[PDB]
Amino acid sequence: LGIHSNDTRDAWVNKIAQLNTLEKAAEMLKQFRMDHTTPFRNSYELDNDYLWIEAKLEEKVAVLKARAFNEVDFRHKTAFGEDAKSVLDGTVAKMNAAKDKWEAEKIHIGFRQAYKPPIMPVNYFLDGERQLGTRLMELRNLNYYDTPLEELRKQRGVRVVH
Amino acid sequence: NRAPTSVNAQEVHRWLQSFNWDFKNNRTKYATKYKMANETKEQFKLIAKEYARMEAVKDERQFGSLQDALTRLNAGVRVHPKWNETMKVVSNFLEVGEYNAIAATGMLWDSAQAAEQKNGYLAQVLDEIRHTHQCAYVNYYFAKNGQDPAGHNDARRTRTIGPLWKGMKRVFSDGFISGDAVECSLNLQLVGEACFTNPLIVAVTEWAAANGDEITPTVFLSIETDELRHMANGYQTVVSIANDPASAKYLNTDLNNAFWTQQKYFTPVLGMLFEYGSKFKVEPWVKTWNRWVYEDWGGIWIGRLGKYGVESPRSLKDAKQDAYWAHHDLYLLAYALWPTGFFRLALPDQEEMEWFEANYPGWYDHYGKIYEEWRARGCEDPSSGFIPLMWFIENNHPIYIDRVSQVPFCPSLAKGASTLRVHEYNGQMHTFSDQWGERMWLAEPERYECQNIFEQYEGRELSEVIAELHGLRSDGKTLIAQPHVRGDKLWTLDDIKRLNCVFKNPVKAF
Amino acid sequence: ANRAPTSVNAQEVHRWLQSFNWDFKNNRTKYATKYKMANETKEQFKLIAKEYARMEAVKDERQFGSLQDALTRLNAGVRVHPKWNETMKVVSNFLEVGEYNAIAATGMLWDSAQAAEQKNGYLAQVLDEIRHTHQCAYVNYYFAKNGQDPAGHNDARRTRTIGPLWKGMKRVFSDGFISGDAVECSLNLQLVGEACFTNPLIVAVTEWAAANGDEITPTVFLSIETDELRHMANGYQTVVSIANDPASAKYLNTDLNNAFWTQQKYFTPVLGMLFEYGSKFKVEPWVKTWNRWVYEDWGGIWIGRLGKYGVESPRSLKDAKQDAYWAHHDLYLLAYALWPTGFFRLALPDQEEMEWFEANYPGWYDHYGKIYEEWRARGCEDPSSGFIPLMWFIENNHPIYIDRVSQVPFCPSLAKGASTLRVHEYNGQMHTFSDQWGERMWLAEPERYECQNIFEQYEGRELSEVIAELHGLRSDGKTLIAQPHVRGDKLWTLDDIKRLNCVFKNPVKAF
Amino acid sequence: ERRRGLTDPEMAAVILKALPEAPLDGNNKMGYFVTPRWKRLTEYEALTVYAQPNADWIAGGLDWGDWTQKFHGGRPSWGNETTELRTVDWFKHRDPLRRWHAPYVKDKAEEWRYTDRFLQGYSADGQIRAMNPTWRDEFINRYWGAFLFNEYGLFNAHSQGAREALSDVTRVSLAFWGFDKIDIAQMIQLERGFLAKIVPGFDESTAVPKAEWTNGEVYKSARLAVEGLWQEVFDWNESAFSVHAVYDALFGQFVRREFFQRLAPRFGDNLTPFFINQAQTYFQIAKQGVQDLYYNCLGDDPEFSDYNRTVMRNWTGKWLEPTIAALRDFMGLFAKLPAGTTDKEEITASLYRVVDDWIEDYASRIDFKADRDQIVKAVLAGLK
Amino acid sequence: ERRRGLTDPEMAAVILKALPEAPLDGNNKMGYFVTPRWKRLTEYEALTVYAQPNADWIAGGLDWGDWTQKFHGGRPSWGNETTELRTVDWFKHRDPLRRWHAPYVKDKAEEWRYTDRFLQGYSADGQIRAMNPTWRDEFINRYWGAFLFNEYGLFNAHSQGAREALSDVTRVSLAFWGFDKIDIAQMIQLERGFLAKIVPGFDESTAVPKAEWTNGEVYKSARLAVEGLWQEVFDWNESAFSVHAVYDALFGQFVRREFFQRLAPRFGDNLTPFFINQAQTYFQIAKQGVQDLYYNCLGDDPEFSDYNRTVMRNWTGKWLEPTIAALRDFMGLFAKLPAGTTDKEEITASLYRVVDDWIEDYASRIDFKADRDQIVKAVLAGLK
Ligand SMILES: [Fe+3]
Ligand SMILES: [Fe+3]
Ligand SMILES: [Fe+3]
Ligand SMILES: [Fe+3]
Repeated sequence: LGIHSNDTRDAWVNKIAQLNTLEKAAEMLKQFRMDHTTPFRNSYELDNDYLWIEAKLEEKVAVLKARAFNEVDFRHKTAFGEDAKSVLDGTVAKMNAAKDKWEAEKIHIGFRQAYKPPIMPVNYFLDGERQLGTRLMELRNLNYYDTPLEELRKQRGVRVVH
Repeated sequence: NRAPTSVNAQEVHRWLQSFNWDFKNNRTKYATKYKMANETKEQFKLIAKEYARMEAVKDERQFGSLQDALTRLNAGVRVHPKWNETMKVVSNFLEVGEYNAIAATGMLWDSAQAAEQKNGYLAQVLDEIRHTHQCAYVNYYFAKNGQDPAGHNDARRTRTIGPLWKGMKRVFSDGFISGDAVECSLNLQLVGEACFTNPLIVAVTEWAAANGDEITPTVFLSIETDELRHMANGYQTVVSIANDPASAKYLNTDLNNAFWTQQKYFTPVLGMLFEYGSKFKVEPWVKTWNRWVYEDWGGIWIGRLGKYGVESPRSLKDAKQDAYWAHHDLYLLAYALWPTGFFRLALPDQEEMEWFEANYPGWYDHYGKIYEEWRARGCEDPSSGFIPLMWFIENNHPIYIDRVSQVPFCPSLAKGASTLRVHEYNGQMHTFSDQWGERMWLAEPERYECQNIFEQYEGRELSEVIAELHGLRSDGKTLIAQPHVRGDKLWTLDDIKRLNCVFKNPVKAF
Repeated sequence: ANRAPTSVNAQEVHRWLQSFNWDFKNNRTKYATKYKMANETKEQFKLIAKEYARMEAVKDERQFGSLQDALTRLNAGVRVHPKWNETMKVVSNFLEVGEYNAIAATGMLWDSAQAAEQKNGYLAQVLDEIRHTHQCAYVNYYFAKNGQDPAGHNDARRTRTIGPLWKGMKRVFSDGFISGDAVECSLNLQLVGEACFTNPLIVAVTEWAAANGDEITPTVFLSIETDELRHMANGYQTVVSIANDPASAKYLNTDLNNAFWTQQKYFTPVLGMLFEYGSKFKVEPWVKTWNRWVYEDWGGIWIGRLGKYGVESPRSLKDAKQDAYWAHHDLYLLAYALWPTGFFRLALPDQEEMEWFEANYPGWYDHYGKIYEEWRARGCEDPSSGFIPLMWFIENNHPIYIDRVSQVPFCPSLAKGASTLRVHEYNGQMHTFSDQWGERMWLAEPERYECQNIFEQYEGRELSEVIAELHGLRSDGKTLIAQPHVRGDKLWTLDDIKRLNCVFKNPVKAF
Repeated sequence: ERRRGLTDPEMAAVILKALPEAPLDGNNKMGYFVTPRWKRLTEYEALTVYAQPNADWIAGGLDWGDWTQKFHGGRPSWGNETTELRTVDWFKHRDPLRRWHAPYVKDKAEEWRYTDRFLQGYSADGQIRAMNPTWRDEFINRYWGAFLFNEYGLFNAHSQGAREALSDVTRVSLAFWGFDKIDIAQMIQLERGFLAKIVPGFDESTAVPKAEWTNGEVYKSARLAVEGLWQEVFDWNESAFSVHAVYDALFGQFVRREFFQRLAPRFGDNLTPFFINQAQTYFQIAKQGVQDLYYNCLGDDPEFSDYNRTVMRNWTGKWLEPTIAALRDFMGLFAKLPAGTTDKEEITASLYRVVDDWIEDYASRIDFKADRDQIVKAVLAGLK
Repeated sequence: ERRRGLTDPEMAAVILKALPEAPLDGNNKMGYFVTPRWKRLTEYEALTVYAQPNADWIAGGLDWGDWTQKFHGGRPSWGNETTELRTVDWFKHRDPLRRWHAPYVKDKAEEWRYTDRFLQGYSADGQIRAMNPTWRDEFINRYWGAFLFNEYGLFNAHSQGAREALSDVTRVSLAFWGFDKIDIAQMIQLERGFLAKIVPGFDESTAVPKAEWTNGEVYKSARLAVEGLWQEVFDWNESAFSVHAVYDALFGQFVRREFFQRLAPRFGDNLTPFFINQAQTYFQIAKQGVQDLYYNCLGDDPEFSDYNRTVMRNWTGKWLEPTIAALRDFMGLFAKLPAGTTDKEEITASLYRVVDDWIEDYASRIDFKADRDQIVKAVLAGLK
C-alpha cells in the first residue's frame, strides 16, 4: 500500500517487463486504455494507479516501436502498421459528419483511446486533437444552459443517488 | 559627423505588424471555437530589449531592498506567526498560478495571428516567468530568514498532502491551460486577473503590512506593476474575437463558466486565509468581496466589454448568495484536517471571536461554539488524542469533495450552500456541491476525473500518509502542520499514529 | 562551434600594468615633496577600470534599491528623532566635504606615485572618493526630500559658511588633505584620517543612527565602509614606498605627528559633541570610544604594524589623552552659546541626559549642568526672552577665542581641559593659540596659517545682518534655520535676533 | 494614516510577544530536496525546479493523481503524449548559464543600453561615411533585412514548446531561446531604422525585405524550411531540437557568420557586425542549453538513451535535407556581390568550417553519420 | 542584540512622541539655490554642484575668507593662479550626459559584462579562424599594442587636473575622462591577453609593443607629444584642452577610426573593432563634455570670451605642430601593410575626414584659422 509505490504498480511492472514483440506491447497498451482510461472505462479498479501503469506501457511500446520500424515508418505509421495520415483524415471526416454532441464526444474519446501515442506519431495525433477538439467544443457549447438538469441527467444516463 | 542618434522601441515596433507572412499552414495548433483577427493591435509598444530594461529596473529595486534594509531590520523574523504560516500557502499558490499563466499565455501566443498581439502575449509570458520566480523568492527568503522555515522550504512537494491544493491547482493550473484558448484567456486574464489576482495582490500587501511583513509588499507591489499589460492583453483577446459569429454563440457561456470556476474557489479560500490567517484585521472579507466582484469587475470592467457583446455572468447572483459564509465553512473543514496541511493553523482567540461576531452576526452560535468545543476537547494538546475530523465523524457530518471544483464541503453542517448531488455513472459515484459544477460535469464528464484525497487515501492511516509524502520536519518526528502557532508542545508523527485515524470514502455509504 | 568559451579577467590584465609606465627625463612628480616614492611598488588589489566599475555598481544598485523602495514605503525618513536629524545635517555635510577633498588629495598622490600599480591604487581611490561625495550628498538629499525638517539638509553647502565649526572642519578634511607635502597629505588622509577617525567613525555613526531610528544613514554609510580596505592598503603602500628613501628617517615622524595632531585637535571635541549631545539614545560614552580608537586600535595595532618602516607613535599622543576627556563638553558649551550661527537646531540636555552625563563624566554637573540650567532659567529657548548664551559669556567675562591654526573655538577661563592661551603680535596682527603644537606650527610656518576667524570677518556687524546676508533663514523668509531647541513651535525668527542687538567683537582687541 | 506591524509600537509589541525564541526548524534552505547538479544548490535550482505541479506519471513528478480539469475529449493539461522523447526525469535539465528571470533581464538590459550608447557614438562619429553605398543599399537593406523573417519564424516555432514543455527548467530554457530569436529579428529591424535615420534616401519600411523573403529566390527554401519547422511540427521537443540543432546550427550559422559577419567588413560596414556579434553571443549561449537538454539529459538518459538517440537521428535525417536546400538556394547570393569580393575557395572553406562545427557540436553527439564532403558538395551545387 | 529605533516599540514610541505635526520647512529640494542648466534642477546637479568649498575670491564660490592651511610658501589649496583661463563662475559647467558616479559606474559595468559575454561567444564560436595571421601577429600584437601606451600617457595627463580643478563639476568631468582613457588602454591589453589565450604562440607580454612605442619610428613623435602633454604642462586647463581638443581629436581619431577601425575589418578582424567601438563611444561622450566646458562656458564667457578664445587659440597653435608631427610619423605605418591593402586616395580621404571633423567640432568654435589643405599635405609629407 502506497501513494507512489505499491503492490499493483510492482505487479504491473513485472507484467510489462515480459513484452518482447511490438505487436503484443501495442495490443496490451490498447487494451489497457480501453479498460482503464476514460469515463467510459470498463472498470475503476486501477483508478489510483492506471496513469502510471499507462505511462510504463507507453515507454515500453515506444522503445519497441523505435527498434522495429525504420525512419519513414517511425514518422508516418502507427504501431499497428496503419498509415497515420489516413487514420487521422478518416477520424476527422467522421467527426465532421457527427450529428450531435454525444456522437462527437464518443468519436473523440475513442480516437484518444485507440490512437494516443506512442501508437500514433505525435504530429498526426496532435493535429487530430486540434481538429476534433474544435469540432467537439463547437457542438457542446451550443445552447449550453438550455437543457434543465433533470433532462440533462436523463441524457447522460446517470443514476441519481442523492 | 552628425547629431548623436539612436532608435527606440517604438520606432521598431512601428514595423512589427508586417513581420508575419501568409502561408497555407499559418494557423493555431490548438483547438478553438473562435477565430482571432489578424489586424489586432497592442496597447504597449514593446520590444525584447525595452521590456528587459523595464523589468531589470524593478528587479534591481526589489532585490536591493530585500538584501540590504529588510535583512538588516530582521523584517523576515518580525512577522506575526499566523501571517508567517499564511504566507506559505499564499506565496506557493500564487507561484503555481503564475507558472501555469506562463503556459496559458504560450497557448494564447500560439493562437494569435497578428504579430502585435503575439508580441503582447510574449511579453506577458516573460512577465509570468518573472512572477513565478518572485513568489518562489518570497518562499526562499522566508525560509532562509523566517521564524519557521518548514513549509516555506519544501512547499513544492508538501503541497500535495492537503485538500485545498487540488482546488488551487484547478483554478490556477488546469483552468488556465486546459480548454479552449479563449476560455483559458477568460480564466486567466478576463476573470482570474481583473477579478481576483490583482485586487488579491494589493489586499495581500495590505494585510501583510498590517502583520509586520515587509517582504511580501516589496515583492508583490513589484509584481502588480506588471498587471496593466496583462489586463490590456485580456481586453485585446476579447476585442480580437469580438467580430466573429462564434463569439455571439459561445463567448458568454465561456465567460460564465470561467467566472464560476474562479469564484467557487477564491471566495472561501481567500477570505479564510485573510481572516483566520492574520492577527490584525484590515477589512471583513464580505465587504472586500462585494467591492471586488460587484463594484470593480462586475460593474465597471464587464461593462467596458458591453460593446463587444460580453454580458454579466448569469451565476453572479448565485455567487453572491453563496459568498457570505463560504470561507468560515471552509476554515472549519480545513482546521478539522490540519494534519494534512503544510502550515500551522490557529483557533480564533477571544479578540478574533469578538471581531468575527461584530462583522458576521450569528457567527458565534455556530462556528464559535464548534471551535470552543474543539478547544475544550484538546484539539491543540498532543496528549489529548483528538483531531476535529473525529468530531465530524462522531456527529454524522460527512466531508465531501466537489468532483469539479475540488473544494471540500460539509452539506449537513454548512451555513452557506448546503446542497449535495450524488450521481453514479459507469460504476463510479460523483458528488457535487452546486448546480453549475454539476452541469459542467454532466456536459463533459471526461474533463473532470481527478481523484480526491478520500479516494487516494482510502483505507490508509493518517500517519502513514503524512510520513510517505514527507510531511515531517528536519528532526524526522515533528509534523510541519500544527493546530496552533506557538513554539512548544508540537505534534509528532507518534501523536498522529496514536489516534489511529484511517481515511474513508464518504460516498461508499450510499 | 570550434573552441571552448574563454574570457579575460581583471587579474590577467593587471599582471602587466606595472610595465605601462616608460622612462623619459621629465617623468617626475609635479608637486613639491621631500620624499621619493620608489617605482616597482606593488598594490594589494588587482583591479582594472571595468572590474572596479562592476563591483561598485553592484553596491550602488543594492543601496539605491534599498533606499527607493522599502525605506520610503516604511517612511524611515520621517521616523527619526529630531536631535538625530539635526546631527545628520552636520555629519553628512562635513563627511561630504571630507570625501570631496579626498578626491583632490588622492589625485595629488596619483600624480606623486611613479609605479603604475601605485598610480592605479590611487586612481581607484579617486573614483571611490567621488562615489562617497555623491553618497553623503545623497544622504542629505534624501533627508531633505523626505525628512521632518528639510532646512539645513537642503542648503548646507552655503549655510555651513556662517558658523565656526565649519572652519575647523575645512582645515581637517579640506586643507589638511590637499595643502602641503603629498606624503603629509596622505598621512592626514589615509594613515591618520581614515585609519584613526573616519574609518571607525562611519561604523560608530551607523550604530548611533540605528539607535535613533535612522535607517538611511546605515544604508549609505555601510556601503561607504565596504570600500575602506583599499584605502588602507593605499596608505600602507605610501608608507612602504617612501620607506627606503633616506628622507623618511628625517621627516616621516614629524609629518605623522603633525597630521595626528591636526586630525585629533578637531575630531576629539567635535565627534564627542555630535555623538553625545546630538542624540536621544546613547550607544557609548565618548571617552571609552576615543580611548579605544586612538590607543587600542590606531596607536596600537596600526602604528605597531607600521613601526617596522621607522614609524613611531606620535609624541603628542600623551597630550591628546590629557586634553581629550572634557574637550567635547567644552566645545558643545561654546557651540550652543553661538546657536544663531549654525545651520542646525540644537537642544539642551534633558533630565535623563543630564543624569547620564553625570554618571559617565563625574563632576560634569557642577560645571556644565549648572551652566545649562542657568541658561534655561534665563529663557535661552524662548524667543521673547531676549537672551542668547553668548550674552552670558560676555557678562561673566569668559571671552571666546579661535585657534589660529586649528580654527577650533575655545574659552580658556571656563574650559575644564587645556585652558592655555597664547597671544602673539607679529607684523601688526595678533594670533591666539590653544596648544604648544599649533603654536609651533604657526611659528615655523607663519605663511601657511592666515585664515580669518568669524570674530574678524564679522567684527562690528550685528548678528541678524550676518545671518540674513548669508541666507541663514528658512523658506518662510523670517524664521531661522538654527534654533535653540528641537520642538515644532516657538521657533526664533530674524526679528528676535535683531532685537537682541548682538554685535560681534574681536576678542583680541582687548590686548 | 496606516500603521505597520514592523514599525508601530503596539502592533510591534504584540508581534514580538507572539514570537518564539528560536526558529522552529533548523533547515533554512528552500528546495533542500532538489538534487544539485553542481557542488551545492544554486538560486536557479531553488527558485525553478519542481515549480511545475506534475504527477508521478510524468517522469520525475512529485505530486499524485490526475489533472483536475482537462481538455475537451480528455487531453491532459500536460502529458507524455505531446513529445516522442522519453526520459526518467524531466526535471534533470539544468541551464549551464543558470539564468532565471532576473539575470536574463539584467543581461539583456545591459546589452540594450550599450547598444543605445554605441548607436549614439556611431552616429556622432560619422562612421557611415566609409560604408560602401552598394552594400548598404542592396545587402543590408534587402537581404539582411529579409533574414529577420527567418529569425521571426524560428522565434514563433517556440510557441507550442512554451505551452507543452513538461518541465519548468525546460520551459524556462525554451522561452529564453525564443525570446532571443525575436530579439535578433527586432535588432535587424533596429539597424534598418538607424540607417534610415542617419542616411537620407534610406527607406526603413519592411516592404522590400519582406518581398525578398516571400518572393525571392535566395530565401525560398529557407522560408519553406522555417514554415515547416514552425507550423507543421506539433512536437515541442522536435521543434526545439530541429530549430537549434539542425536548421539554425547550419543555415543560420552560415548566413550570420560566413556571409554577413565575414563580408560586411570588406565594405566598411562595422555596424552590421555589431548586431551579428549579439546574435552570435545569443546563439552560443543557447547552444549550451540545447546540448545539456538533448545530449546530456535525453541522449545520455540512463534508461532511454538508445531510443532518444534513434529519435533524434531520425529528426536530423528529416530536417537536414531542407537545411541543405536552404543553403543551396542561399548560395545564389554570391552571384550578386561585386566581382572579386570572394572566390570559390573562401566560400568552400567557410562551408567546411560550418559543417565541421555542426558535426563536432551536434551530429556526433547522437551518433549521426554525416559525410562532410557529401554535404558541402550538395550545397555547392547551388553556387557553380 | 541591538535595539533599533525604527522597529523597537519603546524607542520608536519615544521618537514618535517627539515628532512634529508637519515638516518644519516646506522647501524639500536639496539644491533649490542652484541655477538649473535645464528646466528643472536634476539629481546630478543637486548632488554635485557647490560641493567644493570655494570662497568668493575664486569665481563662483559661496564661502568667505582664506584657506585654513596652505602650502609651504603660501600657495593656496586651490587658487586662480593654477590656470590661465578666467571665468565669472567655475560652477557653470554641466556635463551634457548628466553623469555622476552612480550612472557612470553603471554604464561601465554594463559594458564590462557585455564584453565578457562577447568574448565567450567569440571564442566558443571559433571566429579566430578567419583572421589573417599576418595582421594579428604584426599589427594587433605590435602596433595596436603600442597604442596602449599613448592611451596611458593621455590618462596620466589628468592628474594635475584631478588635483587642481577649480569646481566639482569640472573635477568630476576630468576624472571621468581620465578613467575612460585608462579603461581604453586596459582594453587593448585585455584583447592582447585574449588573443594569447585563443591563439597558441601569441605572446601577451607588453615587451614588443613597449619596445615599438619607446624605440620605434611610427610612434616616435606621438610618444614625444604624449610626454610633453603629460609631464611638461602645469596648467590643468591646458592639459585637458590640448589632450581632448587638439591632440586626441586629430591623432587618436585617425589612429582609431582611419587605420584600425578601417583596416582591421579588411583582414578578417572583428575583434579589434569591438574594442575600438567602445573607444569611439568614450571619445564622443568626452567630446560632448569638453565642448561644454571649453566652448559653452569658457569660450562663450560673458566677460572673458575674447581672452579665453585667445588663450585656447594659443594652446591650439602650440600643440598642433607636435600633433601634425605625430600624424606624419604614423603615416609610415602604411608602407608596412601588404601590397594592395590601401592606396593614397583612401588615405587622403580619411585624413581629410579627420581634419574636417576637427575643424568643425573644435577649431571653429574658438575662431582658430586652420587650413585643411595645409594640414593634410603636411601629414601626407611622410606617407612613404
Ligand atoms: Fe502574473
Ligand atoms: Fe498577469
Ligand atoms: Fe571616502
Ligand atoms: Fe577613503
